Amino acid sequence: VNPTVFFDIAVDGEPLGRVSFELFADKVPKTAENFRALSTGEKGFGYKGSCFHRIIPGFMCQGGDFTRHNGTGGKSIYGEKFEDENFILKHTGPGILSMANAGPNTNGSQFFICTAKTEWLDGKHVVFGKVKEGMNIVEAMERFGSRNGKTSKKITIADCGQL
Ligand SMILES: CC(C)[C@@H]1NC(=O)C/C=C/c2cc3cc(ccc3cn2)[C@@H](C)OC(=O)[C@@H]2CCCN(N2)C(=O)[C@H](C)NC1=O
Repeated sequence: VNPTVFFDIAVDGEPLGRVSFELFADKVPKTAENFRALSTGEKGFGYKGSCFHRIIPGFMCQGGDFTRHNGTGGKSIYGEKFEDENFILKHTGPGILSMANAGPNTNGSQFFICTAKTEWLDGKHVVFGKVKEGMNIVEAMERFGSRNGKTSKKITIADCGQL
């Protein structure tokens, strides 16, 4: 039942590999649906062509700002922002897929993929999925990050959709 979505990642326009995610629609259906629909593009906007604007190795990779490409933009399928659905799931380790935000009830389209356990984010960012296949590609993406998060090459979602 839980949907699977994929990202095809490129590095300076060169294909790197595919990352796939299980979205926990059974526990966070509204949040999972937003990510699913942004991944297919079915509403007329979404993640295809967008970049990962911040990659901190040993922490996380952040993306999903498809309108300003720098962390200041993005929007949900429900409007500019939507509420924190619940905090049932925790940031348990690498691979966790979770919503980025600017405060309570400000979810849009930005998200992050954990590359470490980030337990201090529990109860503040809505976890809604996990990497299924392609964690090795996330690890490869991490090598283009830096301590301050600026990437050393452009890391893009060249294609995305639902499997
Ligand atoms: C509108 C944006 C969705 C929203 N924007 C703002 O809240 C305004 C803040 C911008 C900002 C936050 C920065 C945070 C870090 C490093 C550099 C930053 C540079 N700029 C480290 C400590 O933390 C992260 O990387 C964390 C990891 C978890 C994901 N995650 N980032 C967020 O959900 C941040 C908190 N929220 C935004 O990105």
